[PDB]
Amino acid sequence: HKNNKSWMESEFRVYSSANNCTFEYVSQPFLMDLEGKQGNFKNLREFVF
Amino acid sequence: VQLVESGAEVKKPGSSVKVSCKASGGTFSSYAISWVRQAPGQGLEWMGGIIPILGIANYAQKFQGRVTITADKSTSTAYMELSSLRSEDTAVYYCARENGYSGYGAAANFDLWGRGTLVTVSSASTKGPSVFPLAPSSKSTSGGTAALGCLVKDYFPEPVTVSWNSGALTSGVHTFPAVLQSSGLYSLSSVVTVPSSSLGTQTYICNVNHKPSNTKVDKKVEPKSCD
Amino acid sequence: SVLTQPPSVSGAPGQRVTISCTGSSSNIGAGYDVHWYQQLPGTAPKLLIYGNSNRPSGVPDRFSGSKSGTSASLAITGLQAEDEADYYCQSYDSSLSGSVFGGGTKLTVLGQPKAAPSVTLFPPSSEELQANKATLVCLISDFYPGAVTVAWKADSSPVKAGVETTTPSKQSNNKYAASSYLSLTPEQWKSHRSYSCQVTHEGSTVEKTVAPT
Repeated sequence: HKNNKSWMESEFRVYSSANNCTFEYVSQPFLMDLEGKQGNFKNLREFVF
Repeated sequence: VQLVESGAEVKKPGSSVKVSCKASGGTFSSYAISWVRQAPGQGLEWMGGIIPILGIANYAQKFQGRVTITADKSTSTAYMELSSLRSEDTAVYYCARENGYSGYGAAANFDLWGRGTLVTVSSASTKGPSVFPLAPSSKSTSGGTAALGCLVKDYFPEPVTVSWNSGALTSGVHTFPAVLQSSGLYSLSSVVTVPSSSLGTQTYICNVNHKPSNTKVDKKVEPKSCD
Repeated sequence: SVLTQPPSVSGAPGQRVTISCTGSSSNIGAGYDVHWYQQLPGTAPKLLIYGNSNRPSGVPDRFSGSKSGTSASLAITGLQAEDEADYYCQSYDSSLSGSVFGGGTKLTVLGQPKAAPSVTLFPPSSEELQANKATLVCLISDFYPGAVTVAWKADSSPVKAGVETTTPSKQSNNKYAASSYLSLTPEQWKSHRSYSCQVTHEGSTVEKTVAPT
């Protein structure tokens, strides 16, 4: 934004529509940083599915 | 059949509004009659449904005891009375009808609806309207066509029609819509393009008519002398 | 409230367009029938389909309603020139003790081509100055579509007070027109040098100024 000096997510383009479902679960809240830089990394995250 | 309602109506913040629901023909004292509202910005709410043959009021738990609906079986007319109007009551109500059936669902459906009664309420109540004419200048008219009209300010409530020479000028006339003000007031404009040869021979006059206020003020226009 | 709906859905004139209605397990999933309505902006809504199994008189057979578990679905085939309205969910809720409607979806991709605007700036007349008010009007006409951002300035700072924009209406020649007012007082109308209304339309910025002296 121009008047607001913060990175906000506005383009939510993940899917179009959904007709019918049964499973829906909400996990714990987690805060994230939306500002992107070009420096060196400071953390490491591993995910196993 | 067909159910006809009243027209537009404005009230005061803390007054009692009284509208009605008229039925053409019969088939009114045998089925339930409800009232469904609709406001621009949110969904459609449901206040309650009234049965006219026995007279039992059935409202909802979201609406408190501030509105009452009374029906009559002699003339087939249901009356709606509401008091203590708020700022979020600017919506339109409809006269619906319930037609029950059998089945596993057994849900209330509205097959027959009404016309619609737009009930608005705000500040800046009815007062005397002010008409201000508009004259073209020598710098704003470079060709053989000039634009001029009349400006209506400080008027309430809607609607107000604008006529030109008692409806004799139909070519090039346009009526601008109203707009909400910070004080809760409306304002509109009207302008017609006429050739420059007819400014000094044929005179123009705006006829402002207001039916709820019973004010009919006509005002003439004159061109500017300095520019 | 308890019934949510998507805000908008896109479609093509000739393919199948489906909509989904989600609620709770006590109003739609409990066993109650659903009712779909059409809210046309300018007339009263009518009945389209009740119970998702019968067809009323006067409705085409292109509408198909079904209940798949806890959610209801509405599918149409072919987009004609009358589908510019809103579709709602109505279902009987027991926790609310009555019928509750849904959110409503708008079915309209666009249809508004571009054009070149033309503005007219008109100063207040002599009779308006003694009324202790000043209504600076700025008329815009002959443009397409009706999406104009109106801004004001006094040659030294933008005016962020008393600004108003009206919605444009369709003319007789498939055009739009609107007007913008500015509420001022005659005490400071003669102190400044000039006034102007700046608007934009797809980058096209037209500027017109007047002078009170």
